[PDB]
Amino acid sequence: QVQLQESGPAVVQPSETLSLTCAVSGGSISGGYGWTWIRQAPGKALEWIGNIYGHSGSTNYKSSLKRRLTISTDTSKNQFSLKLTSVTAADTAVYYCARWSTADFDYWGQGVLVTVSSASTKGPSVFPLAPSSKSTSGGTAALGCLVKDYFPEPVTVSWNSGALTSGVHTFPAVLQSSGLYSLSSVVTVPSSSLGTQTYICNVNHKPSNTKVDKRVEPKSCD
Amino acid sequence: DIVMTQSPSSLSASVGDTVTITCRASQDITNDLAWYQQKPGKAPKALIYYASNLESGVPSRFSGSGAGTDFTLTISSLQPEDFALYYCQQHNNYPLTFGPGTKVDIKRTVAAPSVFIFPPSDEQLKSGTASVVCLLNNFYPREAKVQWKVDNALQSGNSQESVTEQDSKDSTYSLSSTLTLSKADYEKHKVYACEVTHQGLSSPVTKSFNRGEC
Repeated sequence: QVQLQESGPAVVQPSETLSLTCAVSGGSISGGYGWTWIRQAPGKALEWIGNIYGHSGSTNYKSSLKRRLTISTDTSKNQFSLKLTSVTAADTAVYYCARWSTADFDYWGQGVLVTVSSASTKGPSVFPLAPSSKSTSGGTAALGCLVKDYFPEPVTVSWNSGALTSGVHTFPAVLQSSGLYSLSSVVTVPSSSLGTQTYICNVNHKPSNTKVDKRVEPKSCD
Repeated sequence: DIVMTQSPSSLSASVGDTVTITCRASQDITNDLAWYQQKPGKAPKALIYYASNLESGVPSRFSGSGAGTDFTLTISSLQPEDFALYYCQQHNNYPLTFGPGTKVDIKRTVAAPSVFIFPPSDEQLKSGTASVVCLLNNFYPREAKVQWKVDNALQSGNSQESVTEQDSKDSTYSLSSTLTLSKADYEKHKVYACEVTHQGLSSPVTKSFNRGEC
């Protein structure tokens, strides 16, 4: 049946042009359907970018993007495509191609993540999140590691070479305004174990071939 | 542009329940309203069109209704694969617009967050930036608000948040909030505080530290 597949680059430098193509099979790109680009930015609702209609060639655009956007079809490859110029950090998102047919989007691509960043490959700095002396009063201590300023995804975090799994929460990474990623990994343990057990986070970032082990030391006032 | 809103932001459900979620349009859109389901890492899938028509290949336990400005999606006899995000979408007029989404949750009893605050580490402070971190651990439901206050001045635009998926073994969420300042600005203030609003708290709770006091 009808299948859509996005392709395009994963990283676009700020102010460069983002280019994507959707290859359509099981149906002609010249059919009377609305070939549509939609995107979803981190933690945001789906946003309709625009469309081109296969048979008439009519293009509908989001007003704020109209000076930067061109949508088109290629009948020799049965494709449609998206070009968006002068790209900024607001343009980082998962991009979907989709087919509008009368009353819903009945076929969708898989999505392709596009990230706007001028960063090169870089391993993280790893900073301890030690429990404050005060914070241990209730009998549970929260400790962790802040893994900051790396690119691209992903990093892996384990605790004590994987012997510590209970109570571990590793948060999804967020892209900072700098174009570099940052995440935190935390674990709660008993307060009484802060003087006996050693707590080390092991961070691996394969794209930069970096392995960091960070000992997380309890704070002491006296 | 037509603004779509959705209610609730998340809905607590158990397998076998019948649940209803709500969509509202800022103008009369008659019946040009569709509903979609999205699961983590996957593209959205159409469920309902023309407010009430079941899309092909979609289980009949999905139904919908409404005309004009208010619309409902109902799931009867909820199945495990139905815990997901749900979006409405108007097509009455260009600027096709979607709602913010409703997440259907695994129901559990309310759990207030445990709040912890971390000053920047010594090593980072040597680097030249400062990250203050506020952790909200093991709470439910998902809606939580974190505000940063530096010497009782409410911060804005210099923090980012991150939330886990619903925990597989106890059904809770956790959230980190990271306040980023330059070193020079961080060293101009004393009291760093995050304030947490959540349904399981009678009143917003504050966790703070004073710079240079252990």
